[PDB]
Amino acid sequence: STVQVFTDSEYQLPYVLGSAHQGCLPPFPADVFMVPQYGYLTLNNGSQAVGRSSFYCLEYFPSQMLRTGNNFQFSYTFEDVPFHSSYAHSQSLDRLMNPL
Amino acid sequence: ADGVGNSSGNWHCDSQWLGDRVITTSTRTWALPTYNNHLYKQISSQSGASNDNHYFGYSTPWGYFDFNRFHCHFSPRDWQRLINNNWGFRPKKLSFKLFNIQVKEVTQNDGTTTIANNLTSTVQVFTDSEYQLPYVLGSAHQGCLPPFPADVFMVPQYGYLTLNNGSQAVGRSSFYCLEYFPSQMLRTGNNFQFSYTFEDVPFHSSYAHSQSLDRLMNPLIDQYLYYLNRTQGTTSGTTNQSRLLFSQAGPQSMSLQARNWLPGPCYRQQRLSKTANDNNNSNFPWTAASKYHLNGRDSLVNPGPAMASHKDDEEKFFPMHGNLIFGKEGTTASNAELDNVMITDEEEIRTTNPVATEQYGTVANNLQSSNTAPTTRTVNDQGALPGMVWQDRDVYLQGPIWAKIPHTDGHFHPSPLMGGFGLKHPPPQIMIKNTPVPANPPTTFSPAKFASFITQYSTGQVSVEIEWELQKENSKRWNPEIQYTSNYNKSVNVDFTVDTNGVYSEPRPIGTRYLTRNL
Amino acid sequence: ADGVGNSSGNWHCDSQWLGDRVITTSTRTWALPTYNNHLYKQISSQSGASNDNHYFGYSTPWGYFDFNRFHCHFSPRDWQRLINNNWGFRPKKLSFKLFNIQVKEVTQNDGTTTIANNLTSTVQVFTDSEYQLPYVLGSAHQGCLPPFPADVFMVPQYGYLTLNNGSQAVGRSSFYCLEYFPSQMLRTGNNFQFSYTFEDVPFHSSYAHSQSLDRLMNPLIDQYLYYLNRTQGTTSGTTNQSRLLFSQAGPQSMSLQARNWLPGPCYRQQRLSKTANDNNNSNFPWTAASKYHLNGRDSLVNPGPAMASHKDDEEKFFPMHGNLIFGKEGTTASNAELDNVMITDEEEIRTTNPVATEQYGTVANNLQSSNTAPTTRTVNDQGALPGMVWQDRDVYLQGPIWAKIPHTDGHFHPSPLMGGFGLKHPPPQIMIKNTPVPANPPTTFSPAKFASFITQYSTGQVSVEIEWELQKENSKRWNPEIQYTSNYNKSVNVDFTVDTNGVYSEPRPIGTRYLTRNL
Amino acid sequence: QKENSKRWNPEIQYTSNYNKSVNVDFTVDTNGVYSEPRPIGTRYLTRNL
Amino acid sequence: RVITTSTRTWALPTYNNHLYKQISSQSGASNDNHYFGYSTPWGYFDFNRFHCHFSPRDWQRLINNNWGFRPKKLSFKLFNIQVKEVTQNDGTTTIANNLTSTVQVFTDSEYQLPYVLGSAHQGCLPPFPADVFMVPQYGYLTLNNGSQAV
Amino acid sequence: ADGVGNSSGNWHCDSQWLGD
Repeated sequence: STVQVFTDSEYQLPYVLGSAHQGCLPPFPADVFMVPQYGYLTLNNGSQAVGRSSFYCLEYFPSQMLRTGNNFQFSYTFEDVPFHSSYAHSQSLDRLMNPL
Repeated sequence: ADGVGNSSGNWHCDSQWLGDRVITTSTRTWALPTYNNHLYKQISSQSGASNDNHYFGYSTPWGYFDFNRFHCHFSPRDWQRLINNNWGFRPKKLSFKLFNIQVKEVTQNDGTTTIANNLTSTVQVFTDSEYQLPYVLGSAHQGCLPPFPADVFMVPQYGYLTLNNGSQAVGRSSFYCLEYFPSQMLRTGNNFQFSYTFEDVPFHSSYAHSQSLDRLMNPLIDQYLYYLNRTQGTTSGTTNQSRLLFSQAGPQSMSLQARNWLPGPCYRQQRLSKTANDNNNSNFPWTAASKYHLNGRDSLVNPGPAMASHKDDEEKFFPMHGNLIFGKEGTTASNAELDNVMITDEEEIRTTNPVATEQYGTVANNLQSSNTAPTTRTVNDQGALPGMVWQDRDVYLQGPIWAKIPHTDGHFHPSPLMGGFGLKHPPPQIMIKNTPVPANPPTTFSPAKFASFITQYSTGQVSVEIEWELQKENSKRWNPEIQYTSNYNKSVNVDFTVDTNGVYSEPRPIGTRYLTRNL
Repeated sequence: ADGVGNSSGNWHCDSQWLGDRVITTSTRTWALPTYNNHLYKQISSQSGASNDNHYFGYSTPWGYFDFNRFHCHFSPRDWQRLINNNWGFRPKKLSFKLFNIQVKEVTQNDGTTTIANNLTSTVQVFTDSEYQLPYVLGSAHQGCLPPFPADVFMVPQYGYLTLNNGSQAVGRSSFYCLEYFPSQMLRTGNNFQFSYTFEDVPFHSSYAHSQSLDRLMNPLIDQYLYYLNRTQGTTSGTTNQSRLLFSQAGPQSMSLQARNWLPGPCYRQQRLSKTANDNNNSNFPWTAASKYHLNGRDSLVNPGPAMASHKDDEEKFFPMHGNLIFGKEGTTASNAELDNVMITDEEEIRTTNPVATEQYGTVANNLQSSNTAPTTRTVNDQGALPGMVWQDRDVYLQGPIWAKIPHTDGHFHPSPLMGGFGLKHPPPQIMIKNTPVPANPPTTFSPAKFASFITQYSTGQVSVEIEWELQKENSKRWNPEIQYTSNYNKSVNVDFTVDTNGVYSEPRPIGTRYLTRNL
Repeated sequence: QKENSKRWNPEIQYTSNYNKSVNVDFTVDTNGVYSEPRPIGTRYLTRNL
Repeated sequence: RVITTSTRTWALPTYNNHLYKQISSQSGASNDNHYFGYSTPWGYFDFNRFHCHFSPRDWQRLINNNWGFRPKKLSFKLFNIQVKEVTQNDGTTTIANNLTSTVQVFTDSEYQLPYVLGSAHQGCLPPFPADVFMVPQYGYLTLNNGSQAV
Repeated sequence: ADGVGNSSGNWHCDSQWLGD
């Protein structure tokens, strides 16, 4: 039996990460975890849909099929992003002058 | 050529749009049982069946792979994109791959069933590239790569027919054993590849006509050729006596001009209103249907010649057995209702092809004179005359792609009457089969036929890829054009998607002819 | 590219006869007004017109140049020379030139009118080489380069039709703006050139047949194939009982032989005697005429298939709407007399093509037996059968030269039914127009459409040149042949010349088929 | 900028109504006056946020 | 990329009798509808509308297959220029050629004159190529303290 | 690309602190 795996490098499927959902690599390395299920939303007019709504079939993507013995690799480079400010301020906006 | 833990091939699918061609590839999962218990079986029609529904042939233990439908290759978005920007297209190249093959044994000891792996079992596969076995594709049969990539499908069984004199056979009949062909045997780890090139074929006309045969002239300038317009006398006192008079046809008398061409050939069919109560109250089909008979047995022309469905402002009448009818999702195959089917319309060819319900015209059939007045006759069946120009039947996202032109001495227009491209050497039929694995033999030798095999089936992945050439449109029309769109109105579910139960459906037929051209 | 006092191009005319080809060139003077006041106008048929005489389209401010007639290129002496020595011909190359262009302004202040030069005004001209605008040539319209070189002619106005549902239009209809094309603007001093090459086309058969289909055998030797010639008994006492008897067909029973080919397809038409009193006393045309209808509206087959006008020794009957009818000089275009027109005869094809007034033959239509005698039916409409051989319609000095084969999926015999050579890419349409010159604008800006132009027209010289290939005759006939000649008898005026009032006339039609060949 | 969308079902697009009409859209009338019947916007294809 | 080109015919009268005229709002107008500026004898060319460049078929083709677009390059040409003199002696009018008369044209490439385009004004190259159009007159506004100037 | 009795990849975990 095979297993299918693929990465959406062109950002065509809806991005459901970054919504504070459950199911990332447990904090303790010894814990065995469960792969969450995928799903997405689209435009809706009430409980129904509209013609502008989209349907995505994930079998319609080039994917790699791998058996026991094969493995999958992936590499990625982040783009330029500002440093996160891991510090507090020793001064204040309203008190930024000479006290003398 | 690998082991049991290495996968052969991958899942590709998707499609690529290049400058002048499009490469459409699709992968599916298939299952395959054993057919006829590894036996070739003779099949005759029946004892006491209808004369027309008679047949003799054989059924084999072999499956075959079918992908002769546009929806088994394209997708609704891809189809809409193709038809909304192109004046034509045709196939160029073909690639086929079978991989990730598993043979699974089945055991039954009680109400329950157990399935296990069988790594040493092979599978036979071969392609009839020399076109020696009968070609059963192109007959609008079931079982091609389901339109939705996620669907797992079943390999249909193979069978063929031969000459028959009633329910029996004749010495001229042929028997083909498919084990009598060089075939490739492959286990879990091996895979099968195949490549093919289509031959030259005319582009399919994916456009309508902005002009008409009968209106192809200048609406401002008279003709310089005279035509007889009156037989009586125009002057006073001669209105009751014969006198030939000739006029010139202009924009007003636009129906009496001279012309170069004639509309396509006709083969009249009966008409039906989409409203049940407006039709005759009888079971007229097969008793009032345009049918042709050969070798003493009848047959029905379902598609028939490419002819317009209805006139202008009709939108309610369709010919009986004159256009393709598709089924909606979850529809019974026997005696379905009118609202549960999908009747295709071929009105786009009203400009060139004659309407199917009406006639070709009238022809004089006597020698008029002083004593006898002229008499004409309506003609409903028309052959081919010089100067005839016509258009072919449109193809649809769910319709057939190609067919095999019969190897005969004569052809008139080898374009299939059901659909698209006719090919002398079409894509060959790939046949696949499970080799029989004997059960424990008797300890003492017996010459009897071995008829105790191990029950098992097979599954795998099949990839197809077709490269298609495209013809771009360069029209000088000023105003916008008509194109395919999705309705923006609110709906419970969107078109060409899955419902809450995960069943894929196709709501309407889609035809290619949307852009326009001048005659 | 010159000034106002330098002439562009010269007056060439004349023709050159080379070994295997003839170059025919002709120059004329043309005038051009402004059409529709520089406006595109929608044109619908009418409110309450006949259903068949319905049409929707547009009329533009553009003119176009027509030279699609033999008399607009050849001359009577050249035509007679061509047809009296050649077995065929076809076009090879084309050259077109516009020069000596003047734009003249017109002023009206009273009953008198004044015309002045306008050196700064341009003229637009362009050729539709990509065949995107509707092709209105080849519809036997008026306005090609008059047969006499000294005549000054007028550029016809351009207009086109589109799909119509009654008098209205449909969304599939197209609108073409001719200002939306790259066009060349030229003043007094500039000139326009154009060259074109015809595609491969069959030679036109400028000959008759010295043999016949039904008489193509040896008049001295019997056939070795037997044919049923008697069903009763020849011997005494058996003349009243059935007995099949077979004979061999020889020179005597020459109508019962075996043959290889059949006459061309037929489409019967009514017959008319040239004597008025011999015809029926009714207004039968359009009610007893062979007509074809499409999209629910009728239309008349004026030329129809190429079929012989009459039998031998008839010389008095012609089919209704079965041959081209030309007009004599100074003849009314509405209800002209029989003696004021010129009916062409196509008897030369009696050998191969069936006569138009009569039928194709008879076919058995029942199963004869002892109880029921055999019955046959006459067939007046015949399609295409294997082994059919026919001949095309002749062309005339005043007839059309070519036509545009419609861009469709199917064709049977693309030879136009009205005339000569059918071309997928015919000579493109050259369109010419006068640019609008505004009158004095208002001092205060106004966004309203500018509808106050200066009235003016244009004039110039147009040269055309076609190189034609010729097929020479090499016949083994001993006795002389039939050829075209001028009658030597005394006459007030000679044929194909000008009268005392300087009006050029054509007395009779001239056909190409004068030499002979064996089938 | 070309579109490369993974949407399965078809999309909404601009079209001309096929129904019969006295005059077609974006053309001249019998008096030779050009008219524009409706506004046309560019946004017809779709994308994910 | 797509290259869209269009040609039109234009007419041009004389504005303000070759005079620069000061224009104030009015005496007694609304406070909000106040303005001070000048009107010149100069025309200007406007093509700042899509229908003055594209066509319905081209527009539909562009919007049905693309996720975006933007302008890249521009070319502009004026030619076939005729200056015509007008004479009035009665109810009738006569128009004649004037070959020696010139026409002035210039482009404000340094952006020094006020920019009046982009205000949804009338007078760009009519949507139909066959239409002949009229060059609008130029004028501009400046600071005003009521109906007066500063 | 291996058989059924050969492991792909190993268990790495841990972290490395470099200069920057």
